Amino acid sequence: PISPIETVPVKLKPGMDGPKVKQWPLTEEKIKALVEICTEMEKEGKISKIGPENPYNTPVFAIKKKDSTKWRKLVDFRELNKRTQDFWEVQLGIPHPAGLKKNKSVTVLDVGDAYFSVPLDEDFRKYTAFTIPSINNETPGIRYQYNVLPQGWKGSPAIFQSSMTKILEPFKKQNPDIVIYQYMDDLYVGSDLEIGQHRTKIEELRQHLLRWGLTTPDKKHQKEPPFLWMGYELHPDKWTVQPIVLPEKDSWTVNDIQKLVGKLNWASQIYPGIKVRQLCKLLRGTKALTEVIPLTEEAELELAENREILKEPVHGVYYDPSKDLIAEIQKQGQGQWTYQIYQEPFKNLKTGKYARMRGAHTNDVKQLTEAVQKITTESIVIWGKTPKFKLPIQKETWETWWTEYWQATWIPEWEFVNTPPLVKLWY
Amino acid sequence: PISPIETVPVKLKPGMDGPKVKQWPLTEEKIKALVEICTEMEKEGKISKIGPENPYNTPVFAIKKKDSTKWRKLVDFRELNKRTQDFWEVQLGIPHPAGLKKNKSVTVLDVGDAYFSVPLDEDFRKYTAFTIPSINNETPGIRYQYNVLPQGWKGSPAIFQSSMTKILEPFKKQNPDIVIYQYMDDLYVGSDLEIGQHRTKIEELRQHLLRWGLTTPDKKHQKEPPFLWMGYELHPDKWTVQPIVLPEKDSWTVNDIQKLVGKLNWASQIYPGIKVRQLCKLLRGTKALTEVIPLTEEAELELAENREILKEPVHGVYYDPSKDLIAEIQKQGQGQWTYQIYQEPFKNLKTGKYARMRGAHTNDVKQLTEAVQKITTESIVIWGKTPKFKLPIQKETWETWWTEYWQATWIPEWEFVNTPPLVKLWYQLEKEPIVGAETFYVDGAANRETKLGKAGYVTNKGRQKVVPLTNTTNQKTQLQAIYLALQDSGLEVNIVTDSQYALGIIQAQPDKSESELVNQIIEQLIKKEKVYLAWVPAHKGIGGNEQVDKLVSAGIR
Ligand SMILES: C[C@H](Sc1nc(N)cc(Cl)n1)c1cc2ccoc2cn1
Repeated sequence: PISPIETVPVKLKPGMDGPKVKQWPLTEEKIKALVEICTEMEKEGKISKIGPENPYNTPVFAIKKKDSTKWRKLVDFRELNKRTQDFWEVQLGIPHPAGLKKNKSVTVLDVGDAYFSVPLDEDFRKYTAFTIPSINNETPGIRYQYNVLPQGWKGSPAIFQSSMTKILEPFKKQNPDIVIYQYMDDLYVGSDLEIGQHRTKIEELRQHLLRWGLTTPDKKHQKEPPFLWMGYELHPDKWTVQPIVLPEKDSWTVNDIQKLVGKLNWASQIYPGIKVRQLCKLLRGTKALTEVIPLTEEAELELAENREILKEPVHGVYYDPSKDLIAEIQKQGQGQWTYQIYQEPFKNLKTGKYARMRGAHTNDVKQLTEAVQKITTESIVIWGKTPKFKLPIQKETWETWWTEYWQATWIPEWEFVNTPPLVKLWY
Repeated sequence: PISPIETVPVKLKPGMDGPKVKQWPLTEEKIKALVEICTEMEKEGKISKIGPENPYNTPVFAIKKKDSTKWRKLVDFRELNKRTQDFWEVQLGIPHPAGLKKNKSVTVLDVGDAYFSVPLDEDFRKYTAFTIPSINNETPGIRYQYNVLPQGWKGSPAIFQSSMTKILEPFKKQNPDIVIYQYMDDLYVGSDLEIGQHRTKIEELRQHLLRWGLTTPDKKHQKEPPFLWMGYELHPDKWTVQPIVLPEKDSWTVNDIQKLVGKLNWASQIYPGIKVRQLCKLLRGTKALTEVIPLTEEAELELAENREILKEPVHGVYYDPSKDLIAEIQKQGQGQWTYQIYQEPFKNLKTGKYARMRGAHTNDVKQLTEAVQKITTESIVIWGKTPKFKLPIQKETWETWWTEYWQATWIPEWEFVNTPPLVKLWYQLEKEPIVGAETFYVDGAANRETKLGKAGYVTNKGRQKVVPLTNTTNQKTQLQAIYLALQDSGLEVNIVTDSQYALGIIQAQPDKSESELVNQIIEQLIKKEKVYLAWVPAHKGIGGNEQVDKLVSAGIR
């Protein structure tokens, strides 16, 4: 693509060596897709075969754009991004606008193909080695390394930052109230304009891109419009927090109140001010769980006042730019999933939900991967970083199926937890 | 020869210098042998004379070949291998026979003097310098360096297999129909051609290799299946494991049971039904290798069935890419699972078994799901696609377990298959309290310094027991208190606990555990008809909780 240029020299965080991550086994159809793709990138000089002298490895997979019959190459650079953090975080960090999260609309445009214009420091290429495995280990398996900026590495946006500024410049100057943000591979464009005017300004922005060789048909190539509206648009200013809900029954059994007292008790270590003293109501003695019970006056107040506190920002919690973001997801059933985002346990910076929404499919893994992308995306808009997920699933089942439904070009950190019987307390 | 192929550049680990180990004094006989050996190698290009301050040196030895016919030159590279860069792995896996397509003809050729037929990066040869000592270290000694891949060097396997891949590429391209597998010294060649056109194409290959520095057998091919590779016996038509033979002896030592268990595990990939549960139990407990272990009844029986299964030979068929894979899983003894994979009914491609516990507390549904994941993963590696499953579980049972379990669970396309024992949940906790059912507020305290804790309950019907315990954890008293409430309880019962720990275990419908208590609590739950479990915070004066907390904590707590 675009002309050469003195390759920006890169370097790993000393005391650390290149990645040596094993390649997860792939299905035949994904392997094939990959050799085609890699054979083409080779003919174009994007990558080159390498010998055994290279001891490095980063895994690769293959996803579908937006159901588009056109496979896309996905490289898991999580490890490399970690040993390169210095580079892309401090040395060439990219600023995150606080205004973006307040915009009426945000369109996500994929600008990854743009990275193949610039060459990568020759002394850093050995670290980008990946391997296309073969079925049943019948042959060694094709090995490669990049010659240009790879698409899943955080080093790529950092470096390309210089070009991107020149490209958007005219567009920025002519549209001072449109927020543009770049987060590895994607461009987030937001405006308070009316949908019609917004969609129109995105078209205008693509024309500018197009002149630098960045044909960017978004929503991940729309070749078949099912519920497809435009080009993949987010509406942040309408993202609302999910409160901790307290029942509102017409009858209160001992059991119902015991459960009420439990969720409240828990909601004390989070959301300061909560009280249930005047609420230990009739649950004094030894009654049958069945036995329905009346209602006190202090109670009505207790309950009413507590729910006021809850459903509100936990006073005292603030995002710390230095600490990692953690996301936890609970399986609620019937296509319902709840999640919280925090840096320090039970100090929620945000909570939410995600449902089948008159759609989705009977696959838990399916819904779960969709929830992770939704949550990661909101996280990128709001904070400028992805959270580390605590997934309620078996490591093996996840690793085997996630790529089957994944559509983003980034991959977040994830550890497999085992959900406590908390659930009842949604948050 | 020495292949004209380009060489692989290699370096020493960052910030390290070549090897320099002193040459220990050698006897005259060993010396003469080394000279006679090196001289010969020196005439074929393998090594070259050096000298002029090549600070590098690696110790050498010589030992009597088998039966003591000829000496062999042993080069101890331990010091060099450490200073040598790391390489990519030669094999991150091994083909499984069942993933092999059906071929008509197959022959194997071994590359003679493989390593010595491949040049070594010129800039690295200086580090492979070693010396032949003079009698009782008087004079200098002959000094050589390698021009090809040394026997025990860290990079020989990697560079050789990579050199061979490049040498083979051209030939492959001009022969799409020919399948070739590289395994160390050996080259496996197969095709669906006729023994005539096959051997023709074979010769064509030898020649291609010869034009590259690689010599191969003439009619010493060693081809002509059956081939014995990695414990398997491959035929162009089918496959099985090397012949298995069970000792049949009076007494068994630990060492004997291990070899036995190893053979059986290996046989279990084609021979269905193999069991080692009872045999593996005997190896439990640190026992000396030569210790005799009496076989128990179960063991005897299990060893018995195994002998039965092994008497008539069984073979596995090869893979047809145009057909589906069908995997069937049967439940054997508790925790033991076996499965078969085929494409045409009962012509098995591969066999297997799953038993792994996977945490204390679990149930047939969770185990069956875990077995399905192993098989799924395995299928992807071997055939690159998931198989359609046939499981001994009702669509209903599965549906009710998935929808109400906290963990996310998927499972590839499956069908029910009635092959007892069928899998089912053995009890269901009620979702709402049982009306007209006695409520048990159980609890349990325990003193940490003493270990004496009391487990008990209090009911809304006035009943209240409190038994003492010795050497128990705060957690056990809570599992002990629930055990009580279930004993002195009617078929229907509401139990209120303040133990999240207990709630988690029971709530997962476990039908087997490692805790002696949990297994009893399971028996009870099964005998019940309706059980409702609920939780409340400990020590918050909750209605009923404190009542029991009192006559449970009183006296160290
Ligand atoms: C090239 C041949 S294809 C082949 N097809 C058959 N139906 C039987 C045999 Cl014997 N070989 C081959 C042989 C081996 C041995 C181990 O892994 C291998 C991978 N491929």
